[PDB]
Amino acid sequence: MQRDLVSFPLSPAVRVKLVSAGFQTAEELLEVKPSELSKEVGISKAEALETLQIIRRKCTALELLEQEHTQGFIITFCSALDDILGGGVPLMKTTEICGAPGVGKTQLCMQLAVDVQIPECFGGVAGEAVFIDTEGSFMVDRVVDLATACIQHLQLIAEKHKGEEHRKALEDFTLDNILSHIYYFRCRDYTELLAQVYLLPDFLSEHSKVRLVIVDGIAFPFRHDLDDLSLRTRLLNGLAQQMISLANNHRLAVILTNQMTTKILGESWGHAATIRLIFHWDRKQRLATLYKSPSQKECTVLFQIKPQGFRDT
Amino acid sequence: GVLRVGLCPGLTEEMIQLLRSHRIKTVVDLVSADLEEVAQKCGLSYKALVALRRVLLAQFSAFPVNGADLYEELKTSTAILSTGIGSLDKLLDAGLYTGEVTEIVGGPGSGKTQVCLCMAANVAHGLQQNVLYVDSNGGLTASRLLQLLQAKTQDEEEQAEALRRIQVVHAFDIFQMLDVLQELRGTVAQQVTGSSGTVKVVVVDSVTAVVSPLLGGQQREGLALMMQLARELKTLARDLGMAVVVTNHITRDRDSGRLKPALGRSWSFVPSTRILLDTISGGRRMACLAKSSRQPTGFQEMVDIGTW
Amino acid sequence: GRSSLKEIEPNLFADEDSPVHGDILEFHGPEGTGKTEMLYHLTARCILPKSEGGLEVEVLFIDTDYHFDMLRLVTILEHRLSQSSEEIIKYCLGRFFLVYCSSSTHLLLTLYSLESMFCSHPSLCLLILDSLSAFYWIDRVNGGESVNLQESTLRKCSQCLEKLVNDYRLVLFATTQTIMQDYRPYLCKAWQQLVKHRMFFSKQNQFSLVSRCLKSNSLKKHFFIIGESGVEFC
Amino acid sequence: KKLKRVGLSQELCDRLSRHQILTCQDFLCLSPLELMKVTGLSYRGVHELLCMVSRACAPKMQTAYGIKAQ
Ligand SMILES: Nc1ncnc2c1ncn2[C@@H]1O[C@H](COP(=O)(O)OP(=O)(O)OP(=O)(O)O)[C@@H](O)[C@H]1O
Ligand SMILES: Nc1ncnc2c1ncn2[C@@H]1O[C@H](COP(=O)(O)OP(=O)(O)OP(=O)(O)O)[C@@H](O)[C@H]1O
Ligand SMILES: Nc1ncnc2c1ncn2[C@@H]1O[C@H](COP(=O)(O)OP(=O)(O)O)[C@@H](O)[C@H]1O
Ligand SMILES: [Mg+2]
Ligand SMILES: [Mg+2]
Ligand SMILES: [Mg+2]
Repeated sequence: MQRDLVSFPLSPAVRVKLVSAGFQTAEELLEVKPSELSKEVGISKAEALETLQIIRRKCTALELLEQEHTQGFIITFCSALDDILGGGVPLMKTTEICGAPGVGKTQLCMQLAVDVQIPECFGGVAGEAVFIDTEGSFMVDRVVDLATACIQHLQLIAEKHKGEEHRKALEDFTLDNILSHIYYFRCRDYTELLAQVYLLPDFLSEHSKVRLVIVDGIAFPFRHDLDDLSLRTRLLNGLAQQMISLANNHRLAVILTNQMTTKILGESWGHAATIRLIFHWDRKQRLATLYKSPSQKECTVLFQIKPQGFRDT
Repeated sequence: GVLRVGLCPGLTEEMIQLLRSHRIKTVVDLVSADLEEVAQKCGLSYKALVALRRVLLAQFSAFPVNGADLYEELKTSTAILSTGIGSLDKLLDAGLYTGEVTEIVGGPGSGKTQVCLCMAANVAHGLQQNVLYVDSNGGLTASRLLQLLQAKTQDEEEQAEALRRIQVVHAFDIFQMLDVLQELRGTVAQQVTGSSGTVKVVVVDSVTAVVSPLLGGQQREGLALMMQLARELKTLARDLGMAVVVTNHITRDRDSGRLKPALGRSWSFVPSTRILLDTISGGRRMACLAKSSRQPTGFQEMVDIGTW
Repeated sequence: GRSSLKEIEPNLFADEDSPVHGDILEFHGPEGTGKTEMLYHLTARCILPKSEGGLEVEVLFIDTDYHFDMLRLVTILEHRLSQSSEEIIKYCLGRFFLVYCSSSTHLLLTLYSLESMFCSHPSLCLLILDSLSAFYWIDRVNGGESVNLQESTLRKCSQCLEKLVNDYRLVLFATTQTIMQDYRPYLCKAWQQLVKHRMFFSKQNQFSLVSRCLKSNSLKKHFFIIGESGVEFC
Repeated sequence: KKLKRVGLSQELCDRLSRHQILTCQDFLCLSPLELMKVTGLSYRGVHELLCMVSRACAPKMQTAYGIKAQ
């Protein structure tokens, strides 16, 4: 089928020499041994070996449907909000949560860090969480309240199931165990955030049990002066394909928190999230508007935040 | 390309080495050179050079085909694929056409993915032919396809059969999707009687997602990659007769309030037809041709995603 | 003897009564302005029988965008004919030829082989080349920083075209695209020294065509509209 | 921070300096296609360089249990 050398990721300088020598399609380079290919063109043996490596080197909708059911959705203890989302925050997809400051995005982020560790036998997912904090809002003591509160709620169901296996998963589920699976990451500038996002695909391969990645703040609170040039290359390319591919290969869920949007950052940004939610006030009562989704029509619901955590109205 | 043994009968190292020494490396130079200066001088048989030149030229060149003969083949093989959405089908004049590159434009949440899923489901159930859905942004959802299928029939065996006819692939960077397209081309070339496959439609969701990162700075390496992708899609469409469909973003030119595609002047010449989707209500989307070779532009109408 | 340019299109070449000897013309404009529509208009004039207003001379068409729409051509021919039928349009198409070229090297190989075509079809007195600027971006990268290397293959095709156009007195209607920024030349000098007339297209359905003639440095303007019957000069 | 402290080859550092690149911050602002042009490296090779550069500035991981225990 005569693959063309412009489609391969060969280095730009090496490609120029290869074409000048007369090579056009990759099918010509397959037979030639690396020893001779280093002489016909002005490149080293290492390059000759690297080049020939690149030159040589799925599921149907029915199968994807089966996997979609099995992979559990992450709940938020809000049966109303969880209803519009289709059951819960899904895996293998990116989510965004916009809203003016002071509306409770970080509360929903924290509540999801705990709700991802719930044992599977209660309908959870049994996974760990990564918390890339950019605004420095993480407060561990708050997680304790959201944690111990959930266990009390989890304890009130196991007594009605009698001798089922719940009494062992409950022993496995404990406050210290819960807090020993929340990984923190403090980023103070765009360069640090970019560096961390670059290494994240490695940190995840070492810990196959991680199932939630949170980015608390996609836009820095004080994007100013030369930093505006640094914001590009992160919203561009970076936080649109790095998060989608990372959230897919490892089969996890990614959540991005945004602060600029406040009503019903680049024109192309709007296309960067598979789902998007908007928080706003109305008569001093919180609302959770769903604005974009490829599987749920637009709708609105109500919620309130209590010491026990995110909850229905 | 470069000369090599076995590229055509009558070629060997003991002659290829002579040609290489005499500054004759590739086929282009061999056919554009003077044979007598190479044959009578430098000691090479004139007849052998002539035969080699003619064989290479015949083997590596296009052969013109009459118009009358091509007309029958086109009329017999060309087909029109219904898009399911009745009104938009009328707007397109019976819908998609095999052998052309169609494109769809629209801002966030304007129904570009819903229309693609509708076409996929309709082609999978009604005509009962396979489909390849190259997903670059995770837009594909298995549940939505099952819902749209249920909206047509209630049999559980028909739905199960239909859902197995849609292949799903992922590509989050330019190179992966190029590899996927070349793999599809090779599979179609090798498989000449495997009707169990024989993909008849291709949907490349958000072709702008894997091209926007490549463009930036004063470099020009991105433009070559984008044009290579465009050539890949063009050949997939025309040579193999598969109705390709593409999805692109939108933007506003800074000089005027008009809308236009997002990938620049080089890209605008690629699609053979363009459909612009806009909002005038959850549904009630508005469509209007912005480019075509068979109809006037600007014919505005209405569609509703609430049902399709 | 090739028919004079003033006969092919009286609405563009109203002062070209002399028989043509290897002239070259070029079209230039943005997308969706009517370059390919004109080539259907000229193609229709040259293949229709003389009884219906045509010249009855074969044509060769070279495509590199794969944008040639067979149906759009045939719908024009049936409209223009006084009494269109299947057995009539067959002969009208019988004088039309088509080729596809995938890359500059393939195009150059094709040109060296087209020398045999005209030696067998003397009536073939028109030649069209769609989107001569298709491979510019790809080739400009493979050639590196050396300009001489970027344009190597495009130059050779230019030297080949000029040789074919004069050995057999043809007319070449090349087509280009507006890719950088009225006009902004980007192709090589080995080609731009050949074009005689350069015509520009605009959009507002009313289409305006501007002609510049480097033979005499004369400028003009025309108008036309595109209907189901093809191009109509106002 | 300057690149020559990160651990890059001395030879390569000059190739960057000829393009007016001195700090890690300037390095990160470039896209992969640019870095290929200004380095001569393959696509995968540039990713290794990006990982190397980022590994000298990325933050240190911290478990939630530890922070609670001070
Ligand atoms: N089941 C449904 N019923 C009705 N409308 C729906 C349904 N599912 C989705 N929608 C509508 O589809 C809209 C999303 O459109 P779609 O998924 O096609 O976007 P898109 O063109 O892919 O967007 P993006 O540019 O972000 O990729 C939602 O806003 C909602 O209006
Ligand atoms: N049958 C028709 N009736 C009315 N208008 C038509 C008809 N066919 C085409 N048009 C219009 O005429 C123009 C056709 O232009 P044409 O096909 O020549 O494009 P082009 O200049 O080759 O474009 P590109 O190079 O960008 O592909 C478009 O405005 C199209 O809307
Ligand atoms: N334990 C709690 N009980 C009730 N309300 C709380 C509690 N903690 C915080 N809040 C409320 O949450 C709000 C802060 O939300 P915040 O996390 O800042 O949202 P965002 O991260 O989107 O700015 C405050 O207005 C406060 O009233
Ligand atoms: Mg906050
Ligand atoms: Mg989509
Ligand atoms: Mg055109």
